[PDB]
Amino acid sequence: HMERYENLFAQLNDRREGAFVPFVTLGDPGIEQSLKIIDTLIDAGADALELGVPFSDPLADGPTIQNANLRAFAAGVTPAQCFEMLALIREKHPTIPIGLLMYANLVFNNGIDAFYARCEQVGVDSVLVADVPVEESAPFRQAALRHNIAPIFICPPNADDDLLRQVASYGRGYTYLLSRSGVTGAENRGALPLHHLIEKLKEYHAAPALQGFGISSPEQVSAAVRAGAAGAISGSAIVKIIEKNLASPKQMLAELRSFVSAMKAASRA
Amino acid sequence: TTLLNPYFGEFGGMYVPQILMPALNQLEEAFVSAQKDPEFQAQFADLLKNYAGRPTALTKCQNITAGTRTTLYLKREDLLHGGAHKTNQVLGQALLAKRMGKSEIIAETGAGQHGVASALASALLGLKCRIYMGAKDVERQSPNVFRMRLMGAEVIPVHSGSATLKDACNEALRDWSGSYETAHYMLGTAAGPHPYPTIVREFQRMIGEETKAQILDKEGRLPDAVIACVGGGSNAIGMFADFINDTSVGLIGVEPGGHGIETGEHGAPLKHGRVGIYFGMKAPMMQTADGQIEESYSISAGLDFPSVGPQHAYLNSIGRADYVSITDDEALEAFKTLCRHEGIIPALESSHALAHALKMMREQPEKEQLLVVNLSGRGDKDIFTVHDILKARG
Ligand SMILES: Cc1ncc(COP(=O)(O)O)c(CN[C@@H](CO)C(=O)O)c1O
Ligand SMILES: O=P(O)(O)OC[C@H](O)CO
Ligand SMILES: [Cl-]
Ligand SMILES: [Cl-]
Ligand SMILES: [Cs+]
Repeated sequence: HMERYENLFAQLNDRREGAFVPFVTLGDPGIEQSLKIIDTLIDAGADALELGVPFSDPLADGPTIQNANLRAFAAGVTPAQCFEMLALIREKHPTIPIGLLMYANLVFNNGIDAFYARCEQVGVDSVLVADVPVEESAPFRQAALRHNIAPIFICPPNADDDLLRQVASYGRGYTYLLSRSGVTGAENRGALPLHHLIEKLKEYHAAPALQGFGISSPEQVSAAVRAGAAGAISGSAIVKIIEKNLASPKQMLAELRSFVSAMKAASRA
Repeated sequence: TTLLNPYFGEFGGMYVPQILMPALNQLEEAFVSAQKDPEFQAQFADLLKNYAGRPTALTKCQNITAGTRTTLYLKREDLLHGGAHKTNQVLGQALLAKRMGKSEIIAETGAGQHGVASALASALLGLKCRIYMGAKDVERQSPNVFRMRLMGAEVIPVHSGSATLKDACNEALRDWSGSYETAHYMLGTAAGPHPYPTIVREFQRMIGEETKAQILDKEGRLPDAVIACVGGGSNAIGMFADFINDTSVGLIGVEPGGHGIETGEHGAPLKHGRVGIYFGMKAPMMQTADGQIEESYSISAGLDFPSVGPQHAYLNSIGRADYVSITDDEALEAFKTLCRHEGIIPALESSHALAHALKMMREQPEKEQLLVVNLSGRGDKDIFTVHDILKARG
């Protein structure tokens, strides 16, 4: 059991820093271009990664990520190829925490327990299953704990107390704090004084809280840390830069670098 | 925790994002409450009788069974307002929405039949209705789309994914996740996340209850078997429900065979698929070896769901109900046969159920058997499709 999340947060704490975590779809817009997009993200200052595996029916994603899956699907990407990518990424960056954004069927397809064994074999640190709520999570988190994978659980803005004590006790690595309602998109931002949620998450000894959904400006990364969160996740913002610069591979990485440099800078003491 | 069991054996569950769980737990409490409320039942019963046309007929088919020992009755859900059984449960679901204070209605549709029933229910009960439909379905169901729009509904084409029914199902749950505080998602079949399989069953169970009463009256006995086609399972579990504890009664569900099970181009996940997790439930599915959900195929646009209701998968596993398939050609022939000999134009969907009943009759013509077929819809929507088929040959 590596402790890549536990350590990153300890280090960031001693530097009174916040975490910035970009999301991308694996193989968007192609395996090789995706591999060097992730390399540009880590180099530009990303503290951790959340990576999506293309799925045919992403019922939790808005249009931006929906396009990313189809771009990836037009390239021949498979769950098998994605695991070869995850292995290469770990071989290049030993310390960065890598989390998977998964849809349930890809995990359940040929055995929940075999999917989490593969993640451990390739160096994946955490797995969030978008369509498995806490009430249905038992076989997933049990399989994840048996393979030293942290199960990530979404804490929505409408959460009551029983949920928060469940999320605090079942989850490891980090807690996904939803900014708003609905699905994925940089379009809709709009936090809901998460302050109190973050306090009882801390009161219930939950894993550090990362806020996600709608985070597209460095002022949001700053505000989130000040609210009590340990950092921010931003997905569609990254994916939109890729989508905009498809015919310009060298300028795509250039703006990708300048965006991560901005959000990461918004996170430090 | 829930008030009701979300599982039929290993099948079912509530596999939705965490944000949608309060919406589901709210829907379940409204349902359990409305089921104990006599003034809810009175209102429901009244819309079914005086607006929808219940009870529907149970028609005997002397002509089609001549020369054999089979007696065939048709449950005439084709005579229901809207032309299909879909109307039964949208009236109950729309009353559930108002009971929760909801103002808007979200719906998914493939053949357009559920979209039309959702629209008519919304027009009647003063609800603003928006309907999602794959862009490939919209182009192919311009009649039903126009009907939906005539009835005040917003038809939103979905270009995501493969632009068919499973993609409209995705867009409705996406919509619902942000709008659930004002809107109700009116799922169109006995599938999806709990409490929908339970709710859709209980709102379609008058089909079987009426059939039991009407057959005890006309024949003095229970049927040997009731036969229904299975897209998502709405009309089939509606017929099965009141008979599940009458263990002497056979329960036969017919999945679309497409061009043939051997050809891979079918829509029979219950018997020829693999259990997966999608649309908020654990159920058999049409999927790649990778776990990507693919499409069904059928000549019948209404049997295009890529999965099946979990209670059907459960009833299959304990051996209580049996599930067969019927190819496109078999359905077209049953379609032709009911037109010429009983003067009823069935839906291509229900033609699958009838085609299996004709097979039970024809393969063993001396078998004494009392059969009931659920005629889930009328076939006026399919005469164009049937025309182009037999124009391409003779
Ligand atoms: C007349 C008729 N009979 C049967 C079915 C199958 O639905 P069921 O298997 O859930 O009963 C349908 C499906 N119609 C659904 C599925 O596409 C719709 O959205 O329009 C139908 O239109
Ligand atoms: O796209 P976002 O920034 O709204 O967040 C969703 C991420 O892509 C996944 O966590
Ligand atoms: Cl009548
Ligand atoms: Cl006879
Ligand atoms: Cs089906």
